[PDB]
Amino acid sequence: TNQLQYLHKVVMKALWKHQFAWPFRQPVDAVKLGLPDYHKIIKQPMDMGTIKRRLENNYYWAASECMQDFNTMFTNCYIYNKPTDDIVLMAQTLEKIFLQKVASMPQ
Amino acid sequence: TNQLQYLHKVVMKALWKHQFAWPFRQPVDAVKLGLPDYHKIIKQPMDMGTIKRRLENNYYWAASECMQDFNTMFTNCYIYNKPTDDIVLMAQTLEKIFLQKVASMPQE
Ligand SMILES: CCS(=O)(=O)Nc1ccc(Oc2ccc(F)cc2F)c(-c2cn(C)c(=O)c3[nH]ccc23)c1
Ligand SMILES: CCS(=O)(=O)Nc1ccc(Oc2ccc(F)cc2F)c(-c2cn(C)c(=O)c3[nH]ccc23)c1
Repeated sequence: TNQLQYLHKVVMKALWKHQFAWPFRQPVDAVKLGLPDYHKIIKQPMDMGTIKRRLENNYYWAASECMQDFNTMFTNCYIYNKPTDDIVLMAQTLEKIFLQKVASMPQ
Repeated sequence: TNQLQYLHKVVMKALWKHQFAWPFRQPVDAVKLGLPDYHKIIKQPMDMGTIKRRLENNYYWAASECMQDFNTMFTNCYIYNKPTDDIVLMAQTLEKIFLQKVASMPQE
């Protein structure tokens, strides 16, 4: 539907290109980053890559579904990371833009 | 606006009465909770009590403004607390509702 298309073509597109998007565009690599607790704390990993793919394979049945995955991705980052780490700020920024654009979503 | 009238009447009506709302209805009280570092970590405390009041006094110029306060209240909670605290789960459960509701907000 129109909403999933807006989330694809408008919202995801804007976040994807953002100067802070690079760490979010594929799943967290726990080994490559030296985060061996990661999968013990974050039991539902999400990333914009997985979300984009799902938006391409028509995985979602409603907008809120897709919205939830955005939220888990952010929530996850805020839960695992220290408050002082830049990655947290990076998510706050992206998260704010997601909300901004969701207000302008159709229906 | 249409959008803000949706947040007050649909969104906040549903969140304010939820069995998990209670820790969120008024500002985090660092003294009462024995959290001396709370204000050192969270710089923009937010709560539904504040948001409801703002909805009631038409403080917000646009819908998205309100949404960011709801966001900050949640983000605050996730950043301050331990991953395993119940308070997180409670925030998580309100936030799902918030987001589900926000998907059905009009557009003007
Ligand atoms: C495709 C992602 S990747 O995994 O393949 N690469 C990758 C690269 C850098 C990353 O973060 C950094 C950011 C800014 C710096 F200055 C240094 C960093 F290391 C993260 C990262 C992501 N996320 C969600 C976190 O929560 C998190 N916590 C700790 C690291 C991370 C992931
Ligand atoms: C109404 C504001 S209040 O401050 O006056 N009362 C109050 C009472 C209980 C609370 O949490 C609990 C919930 C359920 C339990 F079983 C035990 C708890 F402690 C919190 C609370 C809120 N928030 C946002 C937090 O981030 C947080 N972190 C640590 C506590 C909290 C605030």
